[PDB]
Amino acid sequence: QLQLQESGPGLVKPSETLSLTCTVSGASISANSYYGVWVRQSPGKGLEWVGSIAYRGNSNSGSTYYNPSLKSRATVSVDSSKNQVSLRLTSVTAADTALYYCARRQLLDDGTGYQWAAFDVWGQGTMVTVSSASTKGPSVFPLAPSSGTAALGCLVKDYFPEPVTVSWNSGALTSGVHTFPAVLQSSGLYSLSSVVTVPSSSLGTQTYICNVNHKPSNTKVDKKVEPK
Amino acid sequence: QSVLTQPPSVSEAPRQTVTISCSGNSSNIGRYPVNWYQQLPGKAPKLLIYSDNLRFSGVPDRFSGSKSGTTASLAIRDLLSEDEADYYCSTWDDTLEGWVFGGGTKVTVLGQPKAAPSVTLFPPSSEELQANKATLVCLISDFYPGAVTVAWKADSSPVKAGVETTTPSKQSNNKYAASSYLSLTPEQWKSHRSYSCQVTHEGSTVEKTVAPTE
Amino acid sequence: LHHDGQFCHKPCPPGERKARDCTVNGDEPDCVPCQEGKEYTDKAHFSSKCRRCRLCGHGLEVEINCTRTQNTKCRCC
Ligand SMILES: *[C@@H]1O[C@H](CO[C@@H]2O[C@@H](C)[C@@H](O)[C@@H](O)[C@@H]2O)[C@@H](O[C@@H]2O[C@H](CO)[C@@H](O)[C@H](O)[C@H]2NC(C)=O)[C@H](O)[C@H]1NC(C)=O
Repeated sequence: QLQLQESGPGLVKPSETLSLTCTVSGASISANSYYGVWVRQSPGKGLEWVGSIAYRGNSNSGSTYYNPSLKSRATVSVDSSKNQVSLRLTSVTAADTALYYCARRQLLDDGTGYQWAAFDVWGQGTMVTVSSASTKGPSVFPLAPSSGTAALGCLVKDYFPEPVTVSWNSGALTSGVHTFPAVLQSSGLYSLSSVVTVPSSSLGTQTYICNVNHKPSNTKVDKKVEPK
Repeated sequence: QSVLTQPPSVSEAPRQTVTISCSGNSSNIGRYPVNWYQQLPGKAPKLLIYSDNLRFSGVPDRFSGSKSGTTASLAIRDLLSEDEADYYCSTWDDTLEGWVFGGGTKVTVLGQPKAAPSVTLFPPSSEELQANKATLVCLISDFYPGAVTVAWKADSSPVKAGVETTTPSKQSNNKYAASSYLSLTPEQWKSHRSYSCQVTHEGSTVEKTVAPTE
Repeated sequence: LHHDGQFCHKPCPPGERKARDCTVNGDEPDCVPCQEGKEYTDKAHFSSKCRRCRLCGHGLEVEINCTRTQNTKCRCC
């Protein structure tokens, strides 16, 4: 009944050192031997093995082994009094932003006297964001319709933190509106767009205004969007 | 990309069968057994198949795995809705000498017909250019399954630097939306005849193109 | 502590085995080949032992000699 739980600072600044811990319960890692690993997952992306420790409680020591792509920035260690495994990662950048999982490597039997390694128990993972972004209001730009229907919108660029809200004509225009979730750039700044599809004919007659509100920066912008 | 190649998306109707390939070479799958992990939405990975073809603890019979040559395969028969998840193959690579993972495969259990994305590409606004910046905005909506690949081109050359692309997010109609941004300087924007956003969905690529001189 | 490879970080490919038990503090052993015609491993693993080749007599005879990666196949019950 082994269980694992990661914990970390949630946020870290570029160049700083990231420290994480993995608490083991339901068994002692120092009772005989424990092989632990860290594996991370950038949001929306796949899994990458970070490194390993093969630990022996007897001599209170372990040997480590790391993914070479980490360029020796990662170190893994054990604190047996706390039944804990740790990850330390130096000189972080945006590339190190990810969910970080700890897991156990177990040699599993195939029923013929043979064994193969797999990560048979995983933690729930802890999210880590590498950012030095501070509060910042967005720049709002009009996205003019293309020279039956036409799409127009507003670009809401480079803001922090979430969230931003958008409406059109103060909430009078609702159908055909599509406000997209924000992208989070490597700068640590977010951007999003809102687009509305209207009849091409309405372009001359009708007025179109997007209302952007970013509370955390205390900025609020109403942008009129015109053909070009 | 990963040294192990998996399709980003496979799908079928409930009760049908899907097969997920995971291909490599002699340095990895050719010499070493393959493990598969299932990652349910919002959850951590869990061990599903190990040592090529063995079901891990409590895993139901409709999951199976096998390996041949340098390809490992995960089959899911009698698909249930709850099988909608990301699946990752995993093995040792003895050239890199480390554990490697495939890029992952999203399995969608189709609850409605497939739908091609609607793509809209906006060039930089004259306002933004005056602020000495230039953002190209590629908006992608109403697609299903919710998986796309986005690539940008300057003229006909690939562009990677300055590109940011969201993960697909579910719309209220249960189709999906995504966006991609190419952030350039005004000078870079004017250096090419055109820029294109290319969107691949279920093996088919459409493209939208904008030009500075227009 | 044992031959199973609980302290080995790296596996050995078919036809091979760890030269000796991995220890928590020694350099990880290299992989060495099974004894051709006597022992074999048909699958990658982390241990320092190969498998013994099969035998055949009991109404059975050899059909293909054991190789470093493939057990001896027998034949006629
Ligand atoms: C084993 O495969 C990898 C690359 O994976 C891919 O699949 C291969 C089978 C092949 O189709 C490639 O086109 C694919 O990229 C090889 O690793 C790459 O090696 C090159 C040069 O040596 C290196 O620059 C790349 O970064 C590696 N790719 C990755 C993704 O790491 C490897 O060379 C192949 N091995 C053999 C022995 O052929």
